[PDB]
Amino acid sequence: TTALVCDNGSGLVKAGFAGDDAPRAVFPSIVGRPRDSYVGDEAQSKRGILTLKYPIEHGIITNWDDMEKIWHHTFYNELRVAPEEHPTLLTEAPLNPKANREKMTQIMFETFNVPAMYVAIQAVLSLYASGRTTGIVLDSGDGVTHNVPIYEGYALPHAIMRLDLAGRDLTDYLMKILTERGYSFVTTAEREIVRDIKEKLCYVALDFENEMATAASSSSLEKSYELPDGQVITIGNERFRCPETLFQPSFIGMESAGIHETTYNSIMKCDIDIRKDLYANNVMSGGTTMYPGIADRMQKEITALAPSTMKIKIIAPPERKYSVWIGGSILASLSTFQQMWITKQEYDEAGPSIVHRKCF
Ligand SMILES: CO[C@@H](C[C@@H]1OC(=O)C[C@@H](O)C[C@H](O)CC(=O)[C@H](C)[C@H](OC)c2coc(n2)-c2coc(n2)-c2coc(n2)/C=C/CC[C@H]1C)[C@@H](C)CCC(=O)[C@H](C)[C@@H](C/C=C/N(C)CO)OC
Ligand SMILES: Nc1ncnc2c1ncn2[C@@H]1O[C@H](COP(=O)(O)OP(=O)(O)OP(=O)(O)O)[C@@H](O)[C@H]1O
Ligand SMILES: OC[C@H]1O[C@@](CO)(O[C@H]2O[C@H](CO)[C@@H](O)[C@H](O)[C@H]2O)[C@@H](O)[C@@H]1O
Ligand SMILES: [Ca+2]
Repeated sequence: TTALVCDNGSGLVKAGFAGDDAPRAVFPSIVGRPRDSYVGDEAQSKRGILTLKYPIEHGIITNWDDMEKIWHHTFYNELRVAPEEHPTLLTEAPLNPKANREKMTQIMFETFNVPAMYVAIQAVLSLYASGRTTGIVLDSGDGVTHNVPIYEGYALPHAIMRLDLAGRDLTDYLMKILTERGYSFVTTAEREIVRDIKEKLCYVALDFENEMATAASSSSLEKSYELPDGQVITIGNERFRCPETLFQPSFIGMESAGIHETTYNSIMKCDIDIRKDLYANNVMSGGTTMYPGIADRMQKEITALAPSTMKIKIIAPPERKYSVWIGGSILASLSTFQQMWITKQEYDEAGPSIVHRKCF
């Protein structure tokens, strides 16, 4: 038998088969209803007759009726499998409410009739995909950012930090900046154009002030992008002002510490005797960690916060848009993991609360 791995994010579903090197299906975590439903790309295509909703909000499932539709679409339309034939590994956000873990479990067993299931913490899987069982993950997607310190294979929940700022906020900030300059981006469709601009042209400045001065004094940082309507937008300092928000959340009116500060704060909540190992094993995960320059910037910023002699290493895998999924693919493949699945037999005996005993 082959296990399935489903990694449900705020913006994108990543799904596939355990042992594969990448998710076979990657599509928007969007459900559209009329007035029975459409999912993902098809929903965006018919946005004019549908109300488009994201069932996961800052990494937490909030619309359960729509979430069930995403799962159904994943199994039957994208993967084209019979879920009753496959153990299924799902993922969850750090600090996911217990009730939600139970609900995921109930749905998978009673609606989809999976033979076995497990729910793993996303950041933990990313660490595994880097070949590590100890380290600190910065996981930043479309909806939420977490710092998750992990020791001997398990997250340290009391030291987890959360920032409700991630890729969609960065897209929205870029939309705002560009709209102010006279290129109106407001609709959901226009958001997808600006998302593309962000992904292609933005980067993290090593020294934000220095970069601002460079952009003020030359055209060396300008890049152009042709819109669907044929307008050519040129941006310079917007390229690095947009992701600077991760380090300076006040750019969008948030009072939160930036991601370097949250990384440091998380390390300082951990056992003093493991901090050295965390500093030497900072792993970046998620689409919002893809900006050029981000690892060098984080290296600089953590170096300024940490003790002077501390060895600091930032690991930024090329495949890190999919590190969570890949870590799942690895885990669900292992012989040592097969006794860890929750079986339907165990579920039929114990009910949804078995998830708390079997999954952490
Ligand atoms: C970090 O150790 C992992 C296991 C070893 O795998 C690795 O080290 C992964 C590296 O090889 C990745 C590399 O650095 C980069 C990579 O290899 C790349 C990312 C590469 O890109 C092309 C890639 C993409 O997909 C894959 N590789 C892929 C998919 O399947 C596999 N690889 C695969 C399936 O089986 C294996 N590999 C087995 C590998 C042997 C080593 C494992 C014992 C890890 C999953 C082990 C986890 C544990 O032991 C847990 C503590 C224990 C209990 C569970 C605890 N929790 C769930 C806690 O929350 O698990 C049973
Ligand atoms: N090259 C890139 N540069 C900047 N951002 C990128 C890049 N590639 C993808 N992104 C952003 O990454 C986000 C998607 O990342 P990912 O799939 O990790 O998030 P998710 O799992 O859907 O959300 P979350 O983990 O927040 O629930 C989107 O905001 C997307 O625009
Ligand atoms: O600087 C970080 C990172 O951004 C990239 C573009 O992705 O380069 C930008 O920044 C450089 C430093 O100012 C500029 O020289 C370059 O022209 C600009 O695009 C990456 O090359 C770099 O790693
Ligand atoms: Ca995610």
